Amino acid sequence: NIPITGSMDTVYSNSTREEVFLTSTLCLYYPTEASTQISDGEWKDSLSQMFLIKGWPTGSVYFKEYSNIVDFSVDPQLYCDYNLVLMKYDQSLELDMSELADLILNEWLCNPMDITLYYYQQSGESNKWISMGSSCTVKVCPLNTQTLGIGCQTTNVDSFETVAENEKLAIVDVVDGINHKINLTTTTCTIRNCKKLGPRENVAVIQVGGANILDITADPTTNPQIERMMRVNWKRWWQVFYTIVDYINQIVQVMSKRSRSLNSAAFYYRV
Amino acid sequence: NIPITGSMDTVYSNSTREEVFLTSTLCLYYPTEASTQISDGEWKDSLSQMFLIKGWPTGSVYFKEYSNIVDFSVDPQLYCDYNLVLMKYDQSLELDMSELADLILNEWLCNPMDITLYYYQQSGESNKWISMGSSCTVKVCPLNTQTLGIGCQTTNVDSFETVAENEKLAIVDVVDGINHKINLTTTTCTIRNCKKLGPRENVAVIQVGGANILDITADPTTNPQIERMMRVNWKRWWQVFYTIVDYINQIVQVMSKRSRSLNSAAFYYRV
Amino acid sequence: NYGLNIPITGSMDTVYSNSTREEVFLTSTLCLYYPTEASTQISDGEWKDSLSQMFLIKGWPTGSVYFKEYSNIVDFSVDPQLYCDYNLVLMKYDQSLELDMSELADLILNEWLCNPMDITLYYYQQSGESNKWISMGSSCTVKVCPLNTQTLGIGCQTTNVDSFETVAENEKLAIVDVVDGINHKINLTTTTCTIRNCKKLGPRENVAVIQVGGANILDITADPTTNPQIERMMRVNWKRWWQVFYTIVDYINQIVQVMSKRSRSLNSAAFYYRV
Amino acid sequence: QNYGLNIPITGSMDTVYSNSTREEVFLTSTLCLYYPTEASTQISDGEWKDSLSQMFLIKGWPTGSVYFKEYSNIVDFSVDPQLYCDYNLVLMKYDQSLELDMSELADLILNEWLCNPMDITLYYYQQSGESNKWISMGSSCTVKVCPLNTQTLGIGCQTTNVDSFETVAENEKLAIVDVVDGINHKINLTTTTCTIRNCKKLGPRENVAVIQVGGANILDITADPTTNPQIERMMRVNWKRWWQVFYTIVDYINQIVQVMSKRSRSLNSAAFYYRV
Ligand SMILES: *[C@@H]1O[C@H](CO)[C@@H](O[C@@H]2O[C@H](CO)[C@@H](O[C@@H]3O[C@H](CO)[C@@H](O)[C@H](O)[C@@H]3O)[C@H](O)[C@H]2NC(C)=O)[C@H](O)[C@H]1NC(C)=O
Ligand SMILES: *[C@@H]1O[C@H](CO)[C@@H](O)[C@H](O)[C@H]1NC(C)=O
Ligand SMILES: *[C@@H]1O[C@H](CO)[C@@H](O)[C@H](O)[C@H]1NC(C)=O
Ligand SMILES: *[C@@H]1O[C@H](CO)[C@@H](O)[C@H](O)[C@H]1NC(C)=O
Ligand SMILES: *[C@@H]1O[C@H](CO)[C@@H](O)[C@H](O)[C@H]1NC(C)=O
Ligand SMILES: *[C@@H]1O[C@H](CO)[C@@H](O)[C@H](O)[C@H]1NC(C)=O
Ligand SMILES: *[C@@H]1O[C@H](CO)[C@@H](O)[C@H](O)[C@H]1NC(C)=O
Ligand SMILES: *[C@@H]1O[C@H](CO)[C@@H](O)[C@H](O)[C@H]1NC(C)=O
Ligand SMILES: [Ca+2]
Ligand SMILES: [Ca+2]
Ligand SMILES: [Ca+2]
Ligand SMILES: [Ca+2]
Ligand SMILES: [Ca+2]
Ligand SMILES: [Ca+2]
Ligand SMILES: [Ca+2]
Ligand SMILES: [Ca+2]
Ligand SMILES: [Ca+2]
Ligand SMILES: [Ca+2]
Ligand SMILES: [Ca+2]
Ligand SMILES: [Ca+2]
Ligand SMILES: [Ca+2]
Ligand SMILES: [Ca+2]
Ligand SMILES: [Ca+2]
Ligand SMILES: [Ca+2]
Repeated sequence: NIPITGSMDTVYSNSTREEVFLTSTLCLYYPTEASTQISDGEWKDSLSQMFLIKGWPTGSVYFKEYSNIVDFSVDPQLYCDYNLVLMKYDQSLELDMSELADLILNEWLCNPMDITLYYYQQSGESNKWISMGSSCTVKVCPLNTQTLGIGCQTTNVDSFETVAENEKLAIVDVVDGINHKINLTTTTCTIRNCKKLGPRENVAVIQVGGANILDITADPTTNPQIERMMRVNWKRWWQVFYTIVDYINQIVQVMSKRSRSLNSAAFYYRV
Repeated sequence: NIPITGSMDTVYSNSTREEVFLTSTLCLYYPTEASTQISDGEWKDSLSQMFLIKGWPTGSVYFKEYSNIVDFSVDPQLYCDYNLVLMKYDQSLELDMSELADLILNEWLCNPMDITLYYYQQSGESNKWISMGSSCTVKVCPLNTQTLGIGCQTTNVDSFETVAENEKLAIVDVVDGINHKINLTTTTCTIRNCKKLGPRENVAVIQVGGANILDITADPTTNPQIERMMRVNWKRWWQVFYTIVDYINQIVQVMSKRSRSLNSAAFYYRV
Repeated sequence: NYGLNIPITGSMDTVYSNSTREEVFLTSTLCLYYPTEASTQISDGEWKDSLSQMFLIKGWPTGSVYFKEYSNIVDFSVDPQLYCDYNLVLMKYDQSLELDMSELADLILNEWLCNPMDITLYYYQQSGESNKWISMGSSCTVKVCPLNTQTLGIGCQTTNVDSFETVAENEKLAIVDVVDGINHKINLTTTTCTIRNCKKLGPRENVAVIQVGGANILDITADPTTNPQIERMMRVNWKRWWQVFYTIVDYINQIVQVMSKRSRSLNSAAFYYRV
Repeated sequence: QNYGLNIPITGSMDTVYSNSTREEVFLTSTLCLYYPTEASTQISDGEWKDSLSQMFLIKGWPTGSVYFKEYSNIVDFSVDPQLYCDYNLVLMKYDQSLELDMSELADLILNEWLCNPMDITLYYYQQSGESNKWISMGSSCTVKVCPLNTQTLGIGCQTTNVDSFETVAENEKLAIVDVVDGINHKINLTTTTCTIRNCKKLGPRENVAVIQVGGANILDITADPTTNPQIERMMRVNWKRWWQVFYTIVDYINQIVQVMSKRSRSLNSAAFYYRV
């Protein structure tokens, strides 16, 4: 990063809202029960026409339905330029909802893990292991300096310490600085060693249900309410979508253009 | 575009080949008979590795099969950042190959036509009508200033002068200045009035078979040869792919990044 | 040691003059290479004598003109020996021979330096864009298997030749290119077909390839981007071999004016075998 | 690099060249031994190539830097002898009555010949001068020459009666035939099995050294009768055992290579004259 000098007297520039609405795309990820309750199917076209009033051209809005939160957690591709994630809260899904929110909101640099050969440590605070799949049950057996289990026997998977069971997505943090042996169902689930970089400006999460419960920061001490974790009450999905459409300017104002020299190619819905 | 002054003694910048290969995607479009002759199926991954040797990241190369030339001709969507189009020449497909090459190689600004109602002229030299679908059969009837057909009755479609039949794609040019009544088979084909902007520098077409026959310029007088219309003799598709991979530096150098502000969203494959 | 390091200073105003002499042969020699189709259609056998008699009036003394007769393009591609000084090669175009004609043209029109390749023992690479592998013989089936850095075949198992990848099958001549900098394990029928690691020096200009038939299809440069039109890549249009030979004889002064007797080699081979 | 031009080279005479030191040619070049098959038969072995390569390594030549190209016998090797190699040694075993065949083979592989083709059934030929010969190579060459006077009428021979021709060689796999320089000749030889080429002699070939293993000095390579030079590359050694001969060659290989030199035509310096 080179320095960029700037005066403190230059006049504020005009509003760039129209430029960004003409140049960018918005995409909404909502659960299937939304469409089920709406009981329609001209509704995507109607909402596109409705967005056109707020100033998003006809092709700018992309509605990507997903089955439900736990099933969408498994490797979410956010094919867009401004991402909204409607997220219906149900009791006992708190941790999984938080996991998904952390995953998409935060920028991660992930490396493959070969569970069958190497025992993996965690470098520090920012490192986690993310396991995604149809059913991930990661079991961890910590190891000594001589590679012998403590609280576990390295060859008896039954004595291992389970930290996730049958979960589509698990973000495990273990004690940093200790080698571990992992048992995860290699045919089903894929585990990656990831480091949390800064935040992802592209995505916003609209919790639809209950109290302020999302905790992106795995640290117990800090529980910061980030601006992109919006929340709203609901009884009717039509009311939720009308709320979003009416207040779309505020939402995209909260979000901001993504900035990262990525290396993994993937499909994007850009103009 | 505002003026851009420049000095004639600026030192040449360092090469950007590494940067562009690190921040772009190469985008191969090959016929299905290619893979059938290959008789393999790790070959996509193997070619990705052989591209990684040349410099591209592991996922930056995207392979897209297509059925055959006309079936690709209908709706060419180039879902990626540097497009190479392998194109096997066989006899009697000269004009459809040329039509496809022209359509992908030039930028078109274009909009629909409601054939059943209006009469349509053509603005000038750079204004064609592009018909795409399962089976296009344009049948045109020129009119007079009095709105009576010449060589054709305005009502009797049987007297209309057909200018293409049963083609998946047709880039039809008619006399520029005469109101034409069109019949086209609305079910299995759609016709859109299109105007030709500057070149689409993002694509490059590699004719695999025999001699130079592509004539993208519909004008008889001019038959220019463009750097992006490559031609390579062949007997084995493995040899074709190996030549392309080895000389990819030359190909991407010949090709340039796109420059056109689109008003439409689409699925690109970027990094 | 021809002192090929010091510059030669010319002058830009003096003069247009004559070339003195050179005493290694009484005069240059012209040298046709035609297919047997020509003889069969001509249906003669004093015709070489007649063609020599007609070159004599063009100004070529008797012993200077020689004729060579190859079976066809593929059978000439194997070890094309140019035993001679001004070589013309009449290549009758036929459909599906486009790549083979291009192979032969790229072979003879350019000056190759070839090393041996012991396929059974070692893997091989390609140093740069100018380095090809040239395989010749009665029948070549070059199956390659590229290996990663760890000497593990990618897309192929080095122990199973069936998984190897056939870049060219059953060819009399194959100028095969593979991705540069990657080791390859090669497999070809060593009894019948041999292979060589050949780098491309500059162009050879004894040879004029006269495509007798169709359109401009010769692509000597393996680069897909470039497709140059060399002056020696001639293309004439034909109905009858008498007309073809008569055109060559009539215009032979231009044919040799566009060539150079200098770039000639001791041995008649199409490459310099450097062991 | 200014190829294809004769441009003079000026050079100081009193230059120290204290940097100049011995060049280790063997670290890069490739030695290349040709021996008769009876050598192998007497040796009665089959890792002797390996043993000699190991001994060459101990002299200094890398493992892959020595080739052993067997040849059946002198006559069968004489036909189209192609020495595509970087330092050729040829162990010619001498037998009585093979004097001229050894001499002509040695001439062929010691002198660089520039060869034009010939069409015997179409043209008459005359040798330009001292440096020109006709090289006839094949399974069995039988050259019959009919000299022709100015009126194209044969002398000592009828132009049509091949039988009256004057045989200059018969049943020879190699024949460097020299005739009167300045006389047109009509040639006759068995075109299917033997080829003949009009060959000028350029300078010497320095890539090749010929160890005569047997008798006295008989190699008169110069077709002139007056001059009988002894080129240093025409080496000679007595013998009673092929193992002894091979050990001698391996022991003294450095001196042999000093006698030899890099092929002049092979270098880039000869790029546009007659490069090979
Ligand atoms: C982490 O722990 C699980 C729990 O055991 C491991 O599952 C085990 O996987 C192996 C290989 O897939 C199974 O081996 C099987 O053995 C039977 C006979 O014992 C044989 O018929 C099969 O062909 C196969 O070899 C093993 O049964 C299976 N264990 C259980 C309880 O089903 C898992 O492999 C561990 N993770 C890693 C990375 O090894
Ligand atoms: C910015 O806003 C002011 C006030 O509305 C307007 O006068 C000006 O033209 C705007 N800037 C541009 C570039 O249009
Ligand atoms: C500058 O160019 C040189 C080429 O010699 C290259 O090695 C170097 O990496 C380049 N530096 C940058 C920053 O691109
Ligand atoms: C074209 O003509 C056919 C036959 O008269 C008719 O069925 C079809 O509807 C016509 N299409 C249009 C667009 O007029
Ligand atoms: C050079 O060649 C031409 C060819 O016609 C000849 O007329 C001329 O006399 C020659 N030069 C000299 C100095 O004779
Ligand atoms: C080529 O492959 C065949 C099997 O198809 C094998 O028998 C042969 O030895 C291989 N050639 C070489 C030189 O290894
Ligand atoms: C050796 O030294 C001389 C002068 O001392 C110099 O001209 C020459 O270039 C040097 N050559 C080498 C190979 O060092
Ligand atoms: C050599 O002589 C024989 C004997 O008559 C003859 O048949 C043959 O044609 C002669 N060779 C040539 C090249 O004419
Ligand atoms: Ca335990
Ligand atoms: Ca979870
Ligand atoms: Ca941790
Ligand atoms: Ca927390
Ligand atoms: Ca078409
Ligand atoms: Ca009509
Ligand atoms: Ca027009
Ligand atoms: Ca044209
Ligand atoms: Ca394979
Ligand atoms: Ca071939
Ligand atoms: Ca190559
Ligand atoms: Ca080319
Ligand atoms: Ca003899
Ligand atoms: Ca006689
Ligand atoms: Ca003589
Ligand atoms: Ca003598």
